[PDB]
Amino acid sequence: KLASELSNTFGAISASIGDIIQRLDPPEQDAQIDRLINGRLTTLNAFVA
Amino acid sequence: RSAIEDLLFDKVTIADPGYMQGYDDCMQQGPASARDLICAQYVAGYKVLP
Amino acid sequence: YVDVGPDSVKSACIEVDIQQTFFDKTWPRPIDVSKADGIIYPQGRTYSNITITYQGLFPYQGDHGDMYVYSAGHATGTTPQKLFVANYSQDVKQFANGFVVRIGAAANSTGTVIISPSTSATIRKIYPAFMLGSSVGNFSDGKMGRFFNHTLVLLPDGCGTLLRAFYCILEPRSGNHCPAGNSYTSFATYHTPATDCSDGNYNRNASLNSFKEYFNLRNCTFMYTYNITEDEILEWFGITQTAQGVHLFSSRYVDLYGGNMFQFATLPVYDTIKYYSIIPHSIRSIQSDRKAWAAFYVYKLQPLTFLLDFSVDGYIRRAIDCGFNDLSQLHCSYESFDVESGVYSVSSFEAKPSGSVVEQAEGVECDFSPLLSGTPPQVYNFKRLVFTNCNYNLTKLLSLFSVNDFTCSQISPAAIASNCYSSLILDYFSYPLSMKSDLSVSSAGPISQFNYKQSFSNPTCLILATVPHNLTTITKPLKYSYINKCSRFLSDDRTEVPQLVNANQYSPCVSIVPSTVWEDGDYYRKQLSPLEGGGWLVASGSTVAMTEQLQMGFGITVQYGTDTNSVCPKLEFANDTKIASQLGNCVEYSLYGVSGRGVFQNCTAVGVRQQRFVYDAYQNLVGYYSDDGNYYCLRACVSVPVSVIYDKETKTHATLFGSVACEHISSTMSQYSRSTRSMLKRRDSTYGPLQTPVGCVLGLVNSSLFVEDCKLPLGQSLCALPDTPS
Amino acid sequence: PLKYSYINKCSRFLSDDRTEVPQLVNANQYSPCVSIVPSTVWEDGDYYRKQLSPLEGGGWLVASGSTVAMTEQLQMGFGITVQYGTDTNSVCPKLEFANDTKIASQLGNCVEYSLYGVSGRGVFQNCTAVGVRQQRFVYDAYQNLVG
Repeated sequence: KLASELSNTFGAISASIGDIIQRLDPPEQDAQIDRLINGRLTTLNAFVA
Repeated sequence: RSAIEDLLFDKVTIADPGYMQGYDDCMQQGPASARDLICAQYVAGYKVLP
Repeated sequence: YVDVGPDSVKSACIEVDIQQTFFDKTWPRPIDVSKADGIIYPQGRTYSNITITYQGLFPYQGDHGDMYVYSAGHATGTTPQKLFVANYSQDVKQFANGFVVRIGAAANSTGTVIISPSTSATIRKIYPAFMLGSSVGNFSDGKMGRFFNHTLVLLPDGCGTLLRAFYCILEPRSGNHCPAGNSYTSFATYHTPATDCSDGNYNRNASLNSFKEYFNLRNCTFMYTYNITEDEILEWFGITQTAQGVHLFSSRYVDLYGGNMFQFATLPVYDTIKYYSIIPHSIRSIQSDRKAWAAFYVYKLQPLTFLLDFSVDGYIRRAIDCGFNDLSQLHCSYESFDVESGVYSVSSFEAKPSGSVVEQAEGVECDFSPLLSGTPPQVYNFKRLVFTNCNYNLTKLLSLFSVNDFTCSQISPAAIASNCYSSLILDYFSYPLSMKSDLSVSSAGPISQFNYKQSFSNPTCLILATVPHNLTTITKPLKYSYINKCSRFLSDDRTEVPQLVNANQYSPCVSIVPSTVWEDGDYYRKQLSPLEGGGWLVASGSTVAMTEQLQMGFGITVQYGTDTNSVCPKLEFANDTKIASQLGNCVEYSLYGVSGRGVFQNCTAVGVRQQRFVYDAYQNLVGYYSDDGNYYCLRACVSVPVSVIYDKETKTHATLFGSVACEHISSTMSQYSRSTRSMLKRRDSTYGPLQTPVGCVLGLVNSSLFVEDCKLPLGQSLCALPDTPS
Repeated sequence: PLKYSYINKCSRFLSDDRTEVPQLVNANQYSPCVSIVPSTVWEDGDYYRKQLSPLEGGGWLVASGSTVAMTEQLQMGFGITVQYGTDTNSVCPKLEFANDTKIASQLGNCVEYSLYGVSGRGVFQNCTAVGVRQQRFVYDAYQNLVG
């Protein structure tokens, strides 16, 4: 389950961080990064529980 | 180990174990047919404790 | 401007000789973060004996700093002579989030004169001088350190009891040995103890005047002075810069003994500092009266996180540099200076990435020639070019027009130019710039309502531009035109059905509308076929006057794919020197514009042949079919897990590398995890790696003892013992 | 001003004279291109260039600007920002304290207060000292004022 979530977009343009960095202007780049970060943290919280 | 314990272990469908060779069973120095979650351990940042 | 006093008495300068080789000493001074060395106290707040974490600009624990030493110049017999200084005038550094310094640490001890070490004189505290600014360059003689416009001049003047700061323009002097003169060597300042710092009259202008002898101050905007007392105790001082000005920090005023630094003062200068240098200085002391000076150090600040140990007395006494070592990581994670003994998980190694390889290509240049002549279409008549299998350089196209509007959605414009794709699509049209207010990909204007829309499934860009007077093969529309309505009447003559344009499609109304709108507000109709249920097609439009230079717009979209990505920027593959099948341990790659990293191997084939990329059930690339006639496969790369054994009863530790085995272990690594591993090396600099049944470890020593409960077990039969009690 | 004016370009040409990279302005800071641009733009579309040294990393600085006609009464703009500090909050509106009562002691209920712009409500006591001086305000690990 944790492995499958690495490919799960969180509404980010792509599941790859390096891909969204390469393709985006930095002011908008980290909006996409934060969508990804929040979802990754959420699955970890469920996992620990 | 008793033969009965081994019968149980043979009928169980569990993926091949980590530890040795561990990291080098993910790596190209092994069969191309491995499909173990143990190699995925070194992608995902997981660690399986002994 | 500031009343800086009189200009120099002379344009001539005392000759400066560079004696740098005398100053080549090695006296490194690492930061005792455990003693709060170099710690700038938090802004405006205080705490009790509680500990907290905190983020701010701080020096690294292992930073030994830069060392500078000021000294007496040349003198012989009973008189001063020429100036003997280090080459510090050439030491220009980029400003980098501020810095702090160590002043007088070696006071109350002895050293050497350095320029004439043959003296072994006792050493004393001496104050540094600095220059900061936004730009540097060479002198007329090609010399380093010339600053432009206004600079921040920081210097003690006469004795350390007076500190001065200036913000002003420096004017080079044409005298002998002077910045603009042709006998110039290197700038330096000096102090003359024989008359300066007199017991009944300290020369408050000594240093300033010797400065003035080499430069003329012009336009002096700022000037500040400070009163300082003499005390050989170690002082800390630092400089940072924010939008609020320059901030000066010192331990002297508040925490002379603990060394915590407090915002001593601020400066009104808002000009961003790009460069930082130290000002050279020499003492004009008599040869027999020479006095050695204590070493001076500089450290750089960075946005780091620390665990802070506040005293009930409000002083920071201890601190933990979280990113220094894996051990420090644990202390920070438990917000404590005493972590319970056990074995803990720590951050893993990045597996050492290497040089890239690619399989991009092949194709021919894109023939953008449809854009080079004729009249561009009305907003409902768009031309489209699909590009596949071809190479491009869009900046060549940019040179052909003046761009008056460039905006890209979901992609940086730089990236869309550099990206490789399964397709590239360009839509192009005439478009008056009077209508540019109504056009964006998200616009509510009639142009997007009825004439054009773009899908948001694909990243997009938009360009508005006009024709140069030498591009006359391209020609103007009689008038610019657009459809400002598109709907169909219901057959019952009471209602009407609107028809907004579909993304990536012509509006249906184009079938009745002429190639141009003959008059503004013209409308047209067609009866709908009986297969459509009857009713009438309706459309209307508007026009814009023709302009001196043709105005046009463009729409750009791109399409993602894998083995279909034959559209690429023009590429050059020289000196890779190799691509697929060459490793490496981890390598960067791109295949037809698909980025990734991994290691490749020449494995066997699986189908379907010629699909190139092969994927997992989790959409992870598995491997790649290639043009060497070889199927290759991809293992990504394998990361190394790490763990740390810790025993607070002995205050010792040891480490575990997981299952990696000692064949990949080396004394240092580029792999990499945290900035140091040296705490392990305190014992393990002298020992080889040890393989174990779980995996390779360091510092565990094979004693082959049998113990029923180590309280530190490593799993399996592995165990470890703390060293014995005090 | 003779005309209102602004910089509409500030980028660096690559040393190979083809590639070019823009230099957007930093918040709250002067753009670097001000080093070559004249105090006003003399004519609309004026531009200038600077060769850059290998110390500067090479290439050419390039900049340009545009103008707007002057008006009978000057037209102006302002930007205003504020900063909240902790023990540095000495900027305030002039006090209205006149014609009121002695402060701050009550001791008393947990009365609303502002000290140097730090709003809150609470009750005070004349306890002893904890360090450290001249930081004024004292805080807890939970970001709550202590004293």
